[PDB]
Amino acid sequence: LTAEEETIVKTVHDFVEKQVKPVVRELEHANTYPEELIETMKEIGIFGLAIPEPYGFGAVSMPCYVQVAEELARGWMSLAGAMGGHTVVSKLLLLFGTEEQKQKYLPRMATGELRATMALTEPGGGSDLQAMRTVARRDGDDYVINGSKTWISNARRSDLVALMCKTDPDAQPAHKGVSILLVEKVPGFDVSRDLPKLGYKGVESCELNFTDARVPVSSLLGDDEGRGFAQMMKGLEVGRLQVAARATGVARAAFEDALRYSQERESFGKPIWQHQSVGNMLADMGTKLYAARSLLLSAAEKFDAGQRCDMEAGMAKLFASETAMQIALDAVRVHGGYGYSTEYDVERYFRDAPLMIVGEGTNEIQRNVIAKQLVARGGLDI
Amino acid sequence: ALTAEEETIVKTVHDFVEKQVKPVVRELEHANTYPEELIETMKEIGIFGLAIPEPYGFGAVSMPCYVQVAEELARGWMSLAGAMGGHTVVSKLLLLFGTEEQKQKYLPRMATGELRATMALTEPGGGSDLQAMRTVARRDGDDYVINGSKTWISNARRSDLVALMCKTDPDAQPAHKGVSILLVEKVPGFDVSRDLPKLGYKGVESCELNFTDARVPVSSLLGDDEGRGFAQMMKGLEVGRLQVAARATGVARAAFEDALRYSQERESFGKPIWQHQSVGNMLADMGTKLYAARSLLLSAAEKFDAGQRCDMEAGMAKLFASETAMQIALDAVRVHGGYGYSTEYDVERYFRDAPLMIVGEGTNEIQRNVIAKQLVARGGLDI
Amino acid sequence: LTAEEETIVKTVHDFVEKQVKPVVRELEHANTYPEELIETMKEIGIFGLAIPEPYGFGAVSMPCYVQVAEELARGWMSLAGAMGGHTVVSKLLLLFGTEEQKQKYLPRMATGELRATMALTEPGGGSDLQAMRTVARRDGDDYVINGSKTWISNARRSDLVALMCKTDPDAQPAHKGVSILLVEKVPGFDVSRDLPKLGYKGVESCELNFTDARVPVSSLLGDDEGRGFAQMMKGLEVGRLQVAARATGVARAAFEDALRYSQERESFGKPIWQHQSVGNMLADMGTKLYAARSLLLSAAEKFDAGQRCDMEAGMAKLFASETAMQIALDAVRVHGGYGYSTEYDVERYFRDAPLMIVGEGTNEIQRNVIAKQLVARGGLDI
Amino acid sequence: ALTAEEETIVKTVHDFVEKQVKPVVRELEHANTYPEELIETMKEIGIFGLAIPEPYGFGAVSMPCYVQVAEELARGWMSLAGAMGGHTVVSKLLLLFGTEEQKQKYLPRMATGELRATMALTEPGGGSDLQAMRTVARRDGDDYVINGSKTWISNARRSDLVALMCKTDPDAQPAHKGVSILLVEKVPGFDVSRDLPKLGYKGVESCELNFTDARVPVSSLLGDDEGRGFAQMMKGLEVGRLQVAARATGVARAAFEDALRYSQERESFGKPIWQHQSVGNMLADMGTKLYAARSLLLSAAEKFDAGQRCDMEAGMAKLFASETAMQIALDAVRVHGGYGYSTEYDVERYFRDAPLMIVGEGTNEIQRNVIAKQLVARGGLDI
Ligand SMILES: Cc1cc2c(cc1C)N(C[C@H](O)[C@H](O)[C@H](O)COP(=O)(O)OP(=O)(O)OC[C@H]1O[C@@H](n3cnc4c(N)ncnc43)[C@H](O)[C@@H]1O)c1[nH]c(=O)[nH]c(=O)c1N2
Ligand SMILES: Cc1cc2c(cc1C)N(C[C@H](O)[C@H](O)[C@H](O)COP(=O)(O)OP(=O)(O)OC[C@H]1O[C@@H](n3cnc4c(N)ncnc43)[C@H](O)[C@@H]1O)c1[nH]c(=O)[nH]c(=O)c1N2
Ligand SMILES: Cc1cc2c(cc1C)N(C[C@H](O)[C@H](O)[C@H](O)COP(=O)(O)OP(=O)(O)OC[C@H]1O[C@@H](n3cnc4c(N)ncnc43)[C@H](O)[C@@H]1O)c1[nH]c(=O)[nH]c(=O)c1N2
Ligand SMILES: Cc1cc2c(cc1C)N(C[C@H](O)[C@H](O)[C@H](O)COP(=O)(O)OP(=O)(O)OC[C@H]1O[C@@H](n3cnc4c(N)ncnc43)[C@H](O)[C@@H]1O)c1[nH]c(=O)[nH]c(=O)c1N2
Repeated sequence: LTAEEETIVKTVHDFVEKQVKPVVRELEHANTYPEELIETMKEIGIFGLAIPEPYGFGAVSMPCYVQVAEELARGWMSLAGAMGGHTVVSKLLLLFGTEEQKQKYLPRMATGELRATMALTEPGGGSDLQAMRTVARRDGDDYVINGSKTWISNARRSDLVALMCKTDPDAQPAHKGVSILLVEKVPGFDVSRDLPKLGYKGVESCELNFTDARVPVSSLLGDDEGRGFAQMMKGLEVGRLQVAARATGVARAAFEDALRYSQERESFGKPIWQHQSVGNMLADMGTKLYAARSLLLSAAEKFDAGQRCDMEAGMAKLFASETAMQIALDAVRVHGGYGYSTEYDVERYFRDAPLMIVGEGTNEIQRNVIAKQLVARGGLDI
Repeated sequence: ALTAEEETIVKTVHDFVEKQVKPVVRELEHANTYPEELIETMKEIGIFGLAIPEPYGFGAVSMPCYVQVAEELARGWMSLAGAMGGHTVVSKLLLLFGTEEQKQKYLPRMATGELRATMALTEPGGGSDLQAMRTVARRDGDDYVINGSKTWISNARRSDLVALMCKTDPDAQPAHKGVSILLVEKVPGFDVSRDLPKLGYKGVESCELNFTDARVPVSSLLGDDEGRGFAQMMKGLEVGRLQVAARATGVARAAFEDALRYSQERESFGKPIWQHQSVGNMLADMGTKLYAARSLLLSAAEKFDAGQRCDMEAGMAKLFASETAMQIALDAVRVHGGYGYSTEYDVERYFRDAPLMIVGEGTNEIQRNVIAKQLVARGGLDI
Repeated sequence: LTAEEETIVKTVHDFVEKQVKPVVRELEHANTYPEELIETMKEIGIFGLAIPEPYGFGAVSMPCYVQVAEELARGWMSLAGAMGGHTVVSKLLLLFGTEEQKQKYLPRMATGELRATMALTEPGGGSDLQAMRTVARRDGDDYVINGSKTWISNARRSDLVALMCKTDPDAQPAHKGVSILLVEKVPGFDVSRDLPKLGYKGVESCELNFTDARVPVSSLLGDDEGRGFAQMMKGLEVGRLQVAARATGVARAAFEDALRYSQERESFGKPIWQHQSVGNMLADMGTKLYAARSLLLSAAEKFDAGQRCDMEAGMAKLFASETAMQIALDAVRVHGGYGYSTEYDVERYFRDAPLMIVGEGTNEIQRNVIAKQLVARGGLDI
Repeated sequence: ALTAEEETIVKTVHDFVEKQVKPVVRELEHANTYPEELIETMKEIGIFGLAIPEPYGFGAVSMPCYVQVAEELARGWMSLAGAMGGHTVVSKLLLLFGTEEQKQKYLPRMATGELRATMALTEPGGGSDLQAMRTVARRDGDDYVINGSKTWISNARRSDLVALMCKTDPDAQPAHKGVSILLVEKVPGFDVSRDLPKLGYKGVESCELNFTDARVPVSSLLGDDEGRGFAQMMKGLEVGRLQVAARATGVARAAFEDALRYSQERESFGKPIWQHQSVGNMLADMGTKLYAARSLLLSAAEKFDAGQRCDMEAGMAKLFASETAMQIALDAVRVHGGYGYSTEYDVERYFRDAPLMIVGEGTNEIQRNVIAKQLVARGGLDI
């Protein structure tokens, strides 16, 4: 990384060590929205990491970005979650947005004055998006939106929502009917309920209801209707990389606590790491985490070099997310009974890890996508 | 075969779980509310007397029946099985090792649940390395004077008899011959100090205990001789490991049932999700492992009951079932997709409860050590 | 088990200890057909374990049967393989055969004078049997058979082959066109080639070619054409149980060698089992093997009690077969470098284990079948 | 970035594998035939001089290039990478620790393959517990007199220089300071006793060595001082672990390629088998793990080359890649169904070769022990 990029990663690490870690336990326990921490994140530039001049201060490299996201997640997964969707919307705007849209939204998004999130998932399905029921019917110079979404993260605090919806529910082929609309908080758009979650606490995830919600037709992302799927798929290069960084972040936290505790707790006359059963866990955890970060960093470099990286980003997400779950459980084992205590942090990492497996696209879907990609590519890029 | 009465008790407990436990468990468990009404119904059912024969109680069910009762309870809510586990182990220790006076003093009120008991072994400085324990009981006239501390003691507040493993001779040679078990009532100097906040196993309290100059009569000693605490506990761990294995198969049954049901209710891409191989494969693996774990458990319970050696088999049951329940709990979350993460669904609770049987009822690392040594002592499996 | 059944299991165990184990290494290495050992197996009654009076001495209980098969496999998997298909054909004859067929074949099968095997698999597919190309066209009082099978075990030494084939390739629905024929070694039926295998050595597995091979129409198993699938599916209750017993057998052998070696080999001043890394493997191996046998024995009892046991038999096969593979590799680990030497037996168990995973129906298919069964049943039988 | 010449060498080795190795490997490997022609072509290519710089040889490639060459070789046939592994490690030990005389005596003929070297550490009594080794070298005038035995020594017959770890002072205090490495030629008393029959790694011999009153000059000592054998070997194990990791990723690449190709050629139930999720999922998991393992390997190779600490990272690469190759090899067998079991297909060979990198190049149990200790010494990962 360049010195400027190294400095950014260090500022975030120091932010996590000095500001996040002292307060996270109490806030996460009470499901308190971390306003002060988020505000500091806006000040250091977290909400503009993908936004270049003239709209923002500059788009850091993807290797820098994943390190930032990892550092945040290592302190508290929810903080990285607070900017994940926002970064994806940023990227979608840059790739596909009109000049007017980019100009309208990107400058305030970069400071975090305006936050954005992604609304794809419907109550009837998050995987089978083609079956979605949310429609956007053209009426004069407006779309009239009727439907619902759920599990939408940061939905209350985000005043721009990238809504995947059916601009033509009767299109043939059906993919021509699906678009992305950039939807502000207009009448008829209700953020109807906060959903109670195992982990990812502090950040709200919500049901959305649209009852004849009118938005200008200029809300369309890009010039053409029916590009929503192709657009999303490109968005997922960044999405999958950030989720993977979230997972290596949670894994780092759990591994660090486990390794530290194994030196401080003794049994049968020695530090517990010197029992092979515990040392073996530490060796496996560290080795898999090194593999996971190595893969992540490799995928990020491919992204940065402008090479095809869609499969690689997916593999990063699959591997890191499964790895973080394994590491989290083993960190609990290393603490013995104290692993089960809410006065230690490992139980929280254990609660947080599944989010990246089931709640950021599923890993079953991710495997299906990787298999298709392997066949298309003919193997790994070696 | 289970006797008539034994089949009936299992059914009664299943019905209690379906009609009384399941409709209130979310609210109680989420609020960490002590389930006083549910536990009282368990007392009436006879749950606290399952190992207590006549003349003290209304009959000791077979071990295969006992594990099925524990499994049914845990299927509804792991914590309700936890409520009676240590009590059962103490019941057994009294029968195996107690004087006639002790058995008569405690077992009749234990069988009804009027008196509850728990086991206190774990110290803040270690639950595995018990030889290093600091709790001491020193003879002074016809009392023991107890000083020290224990922690993670389940049901310590609601239990008014505690089987306390402590050093009656800290200078013993060999050192393991200095450890005994005392049956300690709630005497002056015995403080039940605080409820420890936990990931799961909610509703049931686990506590730190502090003993300051706590006087009990020397008749509190379990058995006639000091220095047999470890031997006695080993024998108690046969019951303990089987009951923990049953907790784990019960939690597994609950997670698996929910996942299988959900996989038929939820559809994607035009069909019930079980018909996608990625999901159907998880169900097949879950169901297959669960069948393996219950088969192992029931085999070990029958060996216990046939009077055959079952110490290794009980540890195997605990190890296999607890690891299996954790695997099944996670996969049940996966089957639910995003809803697996919601506390309005039950699979997140099983996921939070499953690690308890792995790290908090003796650890699985210690359990493998014990099994390796037993395999060598035995020369392999009993075949 | 009854005393008679205990005695049978003991006779086989003693046969394995006294006769098999001294010679297996040299024979298996050279792919030598174990004629003497097979002949002894005929003499002790292995080929009539499922054949009742009046045709044979008696059908042992399924719990007895799985213990016999396990004992054989523990000495050498190939020996249990030599009687597996034969037992299934025995069972198919008893369940579905005419009185004439049963009388013709079962008495000689019970002594092993006549051996039988199952021929389902085609070169084009062993899983997708409905797509099979082998046809049996009626011409007068004969079927004329044209096609091919492959991976047919014991095909040279078996003079009766239960051939799944299409008696009506145009049937609608297509399952009405599939039958089982009991085919003797007639002209036009070539056992064309022996296939070289990783393990399962000593026993031949062959390609079969049928070129206008004529058999009497009385060769049909049962009175009706188009019952082949339903018949096979019933045959697989016994098939899956025997394969599961083969796996627990190989697992017992590998575990026993590993446990023994861990007491006899020392490093850093002590027997290697006392290193937790090795002890942990032994504990896991023993525990999983106990689970596997417990499940197997439970499924066998259900079979014997006449309760539905099809899912259970499949679960037994899946679990035991995966377990034996895991145990075999770990037995190799326990031996260190000597695990890799062909002068020790663990490499052979390692080569043999995959057979039960890929070569006795696949475990992927087995999982699909179990999922369907779980949905049909509504869960486990508890 | 790889230099021009470095990219070219990798391509040359890939082409050699595709055109020369693959068409003959089955017949040779099945017959345990020493691949003399293939190895001779490897000599001409420069394979035996990859770590030997000027003035001794035509240049030491970077470590990232080296691992890619080793991986390409192993992809074709694990045994061909094995043929040059120990030779590379000895090359490095000579460069790090040898006198000018030793370097000049051996490295020029080593670089061409005219002289081959191997490492002899493992004893019949143990390959892990090397401190317990029985091979001794006792000074007598200006000779060492060597007595003892080694086993599993790869390429012992074809290699005419053996780096022998032995006790120059069996009474040393501390005991580890009695162990040295001697560069031993094929002298009277040094018997290469027999080729050990193996599950895989065929074509290349592994042998028992027996030393009886075997005299070598004292100048055979690697370095100026006795008692540094363990320290020197640790340094050599950086190269050794990286090369073994590369063998494992190479074998994995071969198994994965075959499985992916087969999954497109074979159809069932109306489609290419990859389109059944059970198969596609295996491919996704295989490809994902392989990518992880190669990423880790290349990261560790770059650290080596940047002069950064890489001792833990090399062990991690070996552990992860070897376990990954075994998993991928089995799943490739599964993908082929029954044909996976046929010796007319190649996946059975990868399956037989993969355990070598787990149990026979230091064990993975020892490797985890080493990694745990390193993690503690370091305080975690280098991040
Ligand atoms: C909610 C709840 C409820 C209860 C309990 C726990 C919890 C969490 N337990 C306490 C429980 O039995 C205890 O946690 C375990 O004995 C493990 O103890 P430590 O936490 O001290 O692990 P400890 O500090 O011993 O071990 C930490 C880690 O090192 C490992 N380790 C330690 N020594 C080792 C060795 N020699 N070899 C290999 N690995 C080794 C452990 O396996 C673990 O991974 C208890 N107790 C009680 O007495 N009565 C009760 O009612 C309950 N109930
Ligand atoms: C806390 C939190 C936060 C968020 C989100 C979730 C959660 C829990 N998500 C929603 C998330 O992406 C969603 O849960 C997943 O897409 C999975 O969707 P379903 O729950 O609908 O699984 P679904 O019902 O699709 O699947 C259920 C199970 O079946 C499997 N399955 C389904 N179809 C299959 C197939 N064809 N093949 C194989 N297996 C198949 C799945 O893998 C899963 O195991 C979200 N969404 C969003 O739009 N914006 C957001 O901000 C967030 N944030
Ligand atoms: C084909 C082939 C080729 C070669 C070699 C092997 C093979 C099979 N090796 C030998 C190889 O390095 C050796 O096998 C390993 O060092 C393991 O040694 P043992 O077989 O003596 O295992 P050992 O007897 O040390 O161990 C047996 C089991 O116990 C475990 N164990 C032992 N001590 C332990 C501890 N303290 N803690 C935890 N677990 C422990 C091991 O991990 C293993 O599971 C070799 N050598 C050489 O010098 N030069 C060469 O060229 C080759 N090449
Ligand atoms: C040594 C030996 C001995 C015997 C046999 C094999 C071998 C190797 N078998 C044949 C064996 O039963 C056969 O190999 C299996 O049925 C698998 O068949 P294919 O190899 O055709 O796999 P196939 O080509 O069907 O499958 C290839 C891969 O795709 C997977 N797959 C295929 N369809 C799928 C689907 N719908 N969903 C998910 N995954 C799917 C498979 O699981 C496998 O991983 C046999 N047969 C016989 O009739 N008589 C005998 O005596 C013997 N004995």
